Amino acid sequence: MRVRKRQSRRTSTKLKEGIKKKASAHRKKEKKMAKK
Amino acid sequence: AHFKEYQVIGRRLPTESVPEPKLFRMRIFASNEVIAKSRYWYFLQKLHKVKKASGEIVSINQINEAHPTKVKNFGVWVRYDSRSGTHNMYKEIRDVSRVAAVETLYQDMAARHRARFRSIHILKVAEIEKTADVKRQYVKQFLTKDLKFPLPHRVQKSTKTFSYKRPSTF
Amino acid sequence: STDSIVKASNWRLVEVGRVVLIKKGQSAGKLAAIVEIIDQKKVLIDGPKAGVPRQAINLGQVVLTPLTFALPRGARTATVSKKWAAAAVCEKWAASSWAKKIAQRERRAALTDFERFQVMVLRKQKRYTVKKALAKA
Amino acid sequence: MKYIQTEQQIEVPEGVTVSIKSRIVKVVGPRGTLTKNLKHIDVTFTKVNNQLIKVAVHNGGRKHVAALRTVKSLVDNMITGVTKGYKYKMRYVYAHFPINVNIVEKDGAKFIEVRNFLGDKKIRNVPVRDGVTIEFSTNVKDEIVLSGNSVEDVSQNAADLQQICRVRNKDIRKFLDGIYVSHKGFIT
Amino acid sequence: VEPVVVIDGKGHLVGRLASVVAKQLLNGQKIVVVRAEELNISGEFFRNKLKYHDFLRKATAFNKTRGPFHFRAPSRIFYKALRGMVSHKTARGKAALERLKVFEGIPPPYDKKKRVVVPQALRVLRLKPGRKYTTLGKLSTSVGWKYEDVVAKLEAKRKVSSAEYYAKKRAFTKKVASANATAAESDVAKQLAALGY
Amino acid sequence: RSKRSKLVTLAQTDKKGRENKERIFDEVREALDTYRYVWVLHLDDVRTPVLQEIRTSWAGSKLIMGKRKVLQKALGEKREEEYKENLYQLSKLCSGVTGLLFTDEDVNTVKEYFKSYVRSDYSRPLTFTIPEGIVYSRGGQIPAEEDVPMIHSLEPTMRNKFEIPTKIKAGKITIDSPYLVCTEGEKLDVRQALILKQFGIAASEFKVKVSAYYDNDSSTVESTNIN
RNA sequence: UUUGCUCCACACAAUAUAGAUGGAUACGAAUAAGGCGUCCUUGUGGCGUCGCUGAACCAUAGCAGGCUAGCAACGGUGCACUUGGCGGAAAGGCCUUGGGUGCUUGCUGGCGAAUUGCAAUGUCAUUUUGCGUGGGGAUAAAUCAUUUGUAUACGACUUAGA
RNA sequence: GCAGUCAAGCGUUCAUAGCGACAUUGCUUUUUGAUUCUUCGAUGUCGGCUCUUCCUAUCAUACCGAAGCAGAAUUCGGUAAGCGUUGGAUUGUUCACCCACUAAUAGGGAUACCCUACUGAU
RNA sequence: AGAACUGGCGAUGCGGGAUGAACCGAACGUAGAGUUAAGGUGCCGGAAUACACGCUCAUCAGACACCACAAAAGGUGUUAGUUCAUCUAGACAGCCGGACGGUGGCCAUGGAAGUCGGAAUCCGCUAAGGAGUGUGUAACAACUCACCGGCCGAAUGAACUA
RNA sequence: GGCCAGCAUCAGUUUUGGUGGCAGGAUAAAUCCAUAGGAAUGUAGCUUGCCUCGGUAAGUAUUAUAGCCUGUG
Repeated sequence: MRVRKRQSRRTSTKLKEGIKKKASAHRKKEKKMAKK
Repeated sequence: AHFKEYQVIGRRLPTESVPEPKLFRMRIFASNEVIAKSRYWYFLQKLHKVKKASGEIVSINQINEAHPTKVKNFGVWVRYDSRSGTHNMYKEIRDVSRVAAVETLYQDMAARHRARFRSIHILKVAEIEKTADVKRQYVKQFLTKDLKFPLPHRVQKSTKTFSYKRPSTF
Repeated sequence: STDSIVKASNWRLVEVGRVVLIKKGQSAGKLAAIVEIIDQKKVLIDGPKAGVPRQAINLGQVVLTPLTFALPRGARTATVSKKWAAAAVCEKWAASSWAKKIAQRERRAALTDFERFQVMVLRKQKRYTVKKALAKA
Repeated sequence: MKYIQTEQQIEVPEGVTVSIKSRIVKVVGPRGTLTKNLKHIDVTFTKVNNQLIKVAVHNGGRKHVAALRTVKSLVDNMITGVTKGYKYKMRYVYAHFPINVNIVEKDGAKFIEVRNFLGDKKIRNVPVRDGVTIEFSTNVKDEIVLSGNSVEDVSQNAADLQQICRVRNKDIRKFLDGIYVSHKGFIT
Repeated sequence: VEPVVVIDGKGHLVGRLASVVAKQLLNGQKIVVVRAEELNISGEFFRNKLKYHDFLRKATAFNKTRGPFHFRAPSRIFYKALRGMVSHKTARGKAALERLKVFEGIPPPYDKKKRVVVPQALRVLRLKPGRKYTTLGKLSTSVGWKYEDVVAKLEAKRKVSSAEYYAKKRAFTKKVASANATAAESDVAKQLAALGY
Repeated sequence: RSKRSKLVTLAQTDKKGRENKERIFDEVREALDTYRYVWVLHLDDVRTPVLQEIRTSWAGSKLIMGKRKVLQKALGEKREEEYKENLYQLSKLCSGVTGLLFTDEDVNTVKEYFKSYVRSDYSRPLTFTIPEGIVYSRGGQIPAEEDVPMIHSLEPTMRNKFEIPTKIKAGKITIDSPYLVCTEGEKLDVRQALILKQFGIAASEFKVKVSAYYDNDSSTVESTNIN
């Protein structure tokens, strides 16, 4: 048939090392909420 | 690594008006003496409020098992802290010595629950001398008498790259 | 012609008293016998008459044979050497072709080049004889 | 969990023979001959004597074992095809429009022709397979009889025609007509 | 060790054959491959067909006459998944693949010649039993190799002529083996028996 | 995973447990010492109102039923263990479904009463058929005027498991050809038993049989082998 | 347009190797199965035997392989001839008859090796081409220009003309 | 949206220190289709064509399942992107919304001789 | 974005991260030999298709921490478990039978009898049998399991976790 | 007495093999030898049901016509 698009696992940089850089900040938020 | 068994006995402190706190021992599994000592303090802190500065070793003894030749169907109780919170276990093994048994067990937990050695407390390891106290099947099926089974389809391994024979198993 | 002829599937199945050959370690091509299975992959062995000490092993470091004799599980080394002497397995191994091949490669490697020269000239002497055995009959 | 081995048994009467090279099986007996290929499923057989035979698996998983009982179910059906042979039966029913039913042998193909489905002009052929025979029914009105030794062949052929006479674009709650099976039994 | 090596691609695995073939090339053993339509791949037919279609849809957006060639035939598949393993863009690559000659069936002169295999790539060894695979001849036939019924026929001709050869060779080696057996139990033979021959 | 999901209900009924098993195991031995005789009655196919009838008939006697090995629990199988002496021999012979009777009036009235007591139940006997016409509640055993047609819902079942040819016109059910349902002098197929159930034909004779008896003061086994 | 073009051998020259330096040594088919010898009821037959790597098989001694002597056996092998086969998938090779022709390390003898000075790849093969060799073999197209026009941006494609 | 109920579970241990899964109840502009012509600061520059390809989450065309399907046609849903989706009326303005056809008239995205690409040629 | 300590950058090369403003390692003369770091050893690519225990088979499998992550949950795919339960005084699957009365229980109705429906919902015998889960008649009727016993004999079920 | 090389012995750095002597731990545990007891995935022997006349199934049987385990030395 017309077998559909395959989405990558390439480098494609946003996600990866910069977003859960912020999610390390989310672990900071976890510490901030654990006080309550 | 290639594990070993270790006796470790520790003594809280020589102190005045409490000389010789009573004693504290453990049966400990490790590759060398140091990891045994560290696991010993790690579990010994958990039992009561003492520290390495408020702790001291009496002595240790390496433990060579008594009967290497003897097959011994072991059964072992374990607690561990997974990705999620903690829980307990009982398992059943047919191996030779405590050291080879637990060496297989740690690999098995490493496979089946991603168990790294840090988060896994050996509660107890034991021998099951009689039958009729084994519960599992993946040990039980090796124990009937006149037991035989084949090894079909041996994957040979040549060192050479080419060969001229279009090979056969057996 | 009213019966079925289904095959044997003749397989060197492992059992107590089965006999094997080790291919790496220090034992290094010595015979050995089986006292007790543990698992699919791990067994427990000894031949003292071949020389190897008692141990556990994984089956990848060993290979079986067709040979087999009678023996009970949990045995001790005096007992298995006794049964081994009863079965006379070493002479039977020597009778077999496998051990002859193994000694053949061993001698073929341990040759001296002068002995190999003798091998050359003897084969030259042989081929004329046999090639006249052919082409006449 | 690697059940170290598992086994089922195939018990067989005297007069029939069987024969198996590597996985290639044949059954010869009273009614005649059958044959099948089992090279795809990686199991092992062994005979004890002359009425009974043990399939077996060594060091197998759940799927690798679940092959086994299905093989037993295959082989008993194979044997019983040679001892009894199998018999199915259909009825070619209608409310207003009598179906025509016909065997035709063109090129030795032994096709099955049918006409007059709710007045439709189309001819619908259903072929006939090897080792399966067809009989228009004696002394039972609006009935057809099947006979053979291969359950899979006869059942596949029975399924083909009842798919080919399948109604579409319409309500089966009101419309009824269609060929189905009375039962599935042996010859004997 | 030889000048030339002649591989039968039967019961074999594409990646694991491509790998050793590449290294033996770039070390300089001229290689020919044959019977590539008897080749095999892990994974089932539908998996491999979808892997092929996802390649199939990829061409240049604007002009396909320059874009990627979706070669169909099996020898060319094996060559594709080998030139991915070597540096074809360089000259060492091109002077590797001027040592590789890939065919279907066994055309001459190689049919009279010694076919070999590679044990560390075989299906039966390097896979577990109870597991699927795909025949490359069937896959190429399913994506537009229009030739499969023909190599079948020529394989038949080669098979029958080789069996007729094998009869002769079996009879002759029976004769010489009987002769050498009669040559046995003679001291000229017993010395060789002492010295391992 | 990949299990056969055991189907669950929300019925107000509850399961039996082991309390009933221990209860009957106690009550058997309770009947043992108080009553004099212990009779064994071999009976496999029994009816609920019939058992109600025979229960209310003999209040002087006590009839009890239960699992075989639970009765062996109560009485004790071996001579080495049993409630009282000379019962282990009777423990062996009881093979099938058996109901235990405890009498204290007479040994002969018990054995003769049930040989006198005979009823008509299903075979599970003569032959029967249907005509090749309209079918009825009896199916031609009675006149067709007073015979009412079978209900049309169960006609597919007659086609399915009784295998009978049938086709439903307006509300009267009909067939094209007759069928002898069974023959005489042979134990019946399940289809034959079930069709005589559906017709309602208890053509088979029924006698509850006795195989042995006991008596305490004699303390001996009475072997009464009759059907 | 001076006698150019080819194929048989051969003396010399050059031009370089994606890299020779004992042998690319033939069944097929499965692998939870098979090869080989053999037997007969020819079989999905039996009996025996083998595998666990070709660490094999075949070949192999002479000055980089000489000159000679015999002994025994009818063989092996090269070279050019010769006979009849086979093979089209990219056959371009594999058989076989006949003799001729050598060598034989199958066994035993005699002669010579030096001096490259302790080793220095110590040059042995094979691609292509050329000029000379003396012996056979055959002695044409195309393009342009011109003309047509089924074609036509210019080229081209198609035609015709002794 | 807000506020409860129901409450699988969680909490050095936990109802009740407290959260919380899914449903349910609260009117939120009118219980008998009577209507009400409610477009209430659209503050941005694109708008409208020539015209190519791609995505499907399909509007018809395929094949199918279930639906009170007696039929015709319709209501939904599934695989489906192979092929197709119009002529007019109205504003600088895309905002706004009709007539009729057809099987339907689905939604979206993407100076110029110079070297490149494309169409063609020795 | 509001504040404060420390570190990396900016001036700063190099090995790895396939490539990089921020990651790991490590700071520089020119050179030779050696050994390692972080990362890796199917091939591109120097280095093992090393050994060993398990798991997984994806109609887009997955292949690295922070350098494209989602849970809640759903899943008759597979594995290891915990806790409850039953069991040769017979576990579960499967076959057969039993599965009774006042009872067709109460009004409801034109008809409603175990099931169009609301209230209730019990007791005798019982091994067991509810004022009765579904099948379905306008009503009834008939059938099945849930509840029990037989014939076969070894383990098996439920919930939860990862 | 310029250029390129080789051989031996020694020096520095470094790599890789085989072999020898020693101390330790439970003065290794083990194996092995003697020794008491026990049980079975029950050995001989005995007993039973058939039955191809041994071959199963139980029941016995603790070394016997095999042996094993624990404990001590």
